[PDB]
Amino acid sequence: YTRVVWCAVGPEEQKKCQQWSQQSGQNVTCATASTTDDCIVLVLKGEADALNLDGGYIYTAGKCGLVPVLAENRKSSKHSSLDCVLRPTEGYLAVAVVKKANEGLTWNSLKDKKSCHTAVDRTAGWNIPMGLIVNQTGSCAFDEFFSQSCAPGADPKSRLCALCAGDDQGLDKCVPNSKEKYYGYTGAFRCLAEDVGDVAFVKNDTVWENTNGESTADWAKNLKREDFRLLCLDGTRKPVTEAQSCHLAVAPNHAVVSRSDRAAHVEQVLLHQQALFGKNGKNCPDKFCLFKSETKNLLFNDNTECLAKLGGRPTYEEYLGTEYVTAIANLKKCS
Amino acid sequence: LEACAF
Ligand SMILES: *[C@@H]1O[C@H](CO)[C@@H](O[C@@H]2O[C@H](CO)[C@@H](O)[C@H](O)[C@H]2NC(C)=O)[C@H](O)[C@H]1NC(C)=O
Ligand SMILES: *[C@@H]1O[C@H](CO)[C@@H](O[C@@H]2O[C@H](CO)[C@@H](O)[C@H](O)[C@H]2NC(C)=O)[C@H](O)[C@H]1NC(C)=O
Ligand SMILES: *[C@@H]1O[C@H](CO)[C@@H](O)[C@H](O)[C@H]1NC(C)=O
Ligand SMILES: OCCC[C@H](O)CO
Ligand SMILES: [Fe+3]
Ligand SMILES: [Zn+2]
Ligand SMILES: [Zn+2]
Repeated sequence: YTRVVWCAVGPEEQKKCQQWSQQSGQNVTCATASTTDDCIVLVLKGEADALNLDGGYIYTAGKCGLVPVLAENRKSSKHSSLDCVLRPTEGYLAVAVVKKANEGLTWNSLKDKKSCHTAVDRTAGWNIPMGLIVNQTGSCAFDEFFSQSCAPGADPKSRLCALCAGDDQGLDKCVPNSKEKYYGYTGAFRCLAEDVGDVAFVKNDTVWENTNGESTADWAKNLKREDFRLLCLDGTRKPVTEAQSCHLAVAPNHAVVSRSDRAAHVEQVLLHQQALFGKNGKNCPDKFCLFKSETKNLLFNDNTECLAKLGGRPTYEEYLGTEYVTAIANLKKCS
Repeated sequence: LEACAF
């Protein structure tokens, strides 16, 4: 009775999910939607059981009564003795990244520049930087701050979508799924790399995983970390090796959500599925790897080591943290 | 300050 229906966002996640379904012996099956918000609705209607969400989308799903189930956990440091599945998660660093050759651009001179965002409503790509900006400017007019941007999920004819590129046919401009060339951590960092935008709002890991030979994808195979700088909130610029003293925020790890009535069955199936297909799973790399997708972060981030159990059966508010929830709430007063 | 957007 634990057949779990996963929700895939867009056609590339659907194909990966179908491969997972086949390998799992239909213990997992797939439903697909065009946007994360649409996948959330399938879950609320009981037509899907679950999916993995960024923290800004956990806020949306949690105000509708979905609950967190397990969290992505990446490479640690402290607490190294514990199993991954039992390790406390530590959040990721939200950063603002520019080209080093774009000299004299700082946090304080971002007005009228071009921006690259993972998607509207995501933590590092949107909630953190636009929340800071609205606050700093004393103005809700966040869609008139940058001259042009790519922020998937915005109005396709607005300046907030002017920089997005759509799929290789040129269709689906500014849609919030992987078919949009500049969607997600990797799409927004590509948007900066090709110099479509002046600044990209991503996380620290994205910079490292797509530079210095860590990616062999054509747009990234030849990028060097030294060609990039982080923008710090005190007006200074630093090397990407200094993210710990030059970030915008610490963000809560992406996590799986489901209906409260399905949480327990979803949790058990996932724990067993990752034993088979997770990082050292017994059929990965042989048959299927749940946490790989050629750096495209499909279903899970490709840097995921395991999905970890949560401490204290937290509410979505306790998971996200009171201060982040309040920042989101404040930013949403604007629109 | 609270309501499901759907
Ligand atoms: C920012 O992200 C990078 C990439 O994830 C972090 O570097 C990794 O850290 C682990 C262990 O600390 C190393 O074993 C990996 O080899 C690193 N990846 C690469 C490609 O170097 C980096 O530590 C992060 N910075 C901060 C301050 O969190
Ligand atoms: C933008 O400004 C608001 C208003 O100051 C910040 O909200 C305060 O957040 C602190 C820390 O959580 C709380 O002690 C206050 O209760 C909040 N004030 C109000 C009126 O809600 C908010 O954090 C700011 N946003 C960001 C992203 O920094
Ligand atoms: C499917 O789930 C059943 C019952 O939980 C389990 O016995 C079986 O090993 C699973 N098969 C795969 C390949 O996931
Ligand atoms: O992320 C640490 C939790 C603190 C939170 O802001 C309070 O719920
Ligand atoms: Fe995120
Ligand atoms: Zn900090
Ligand atoms: Zn609690």
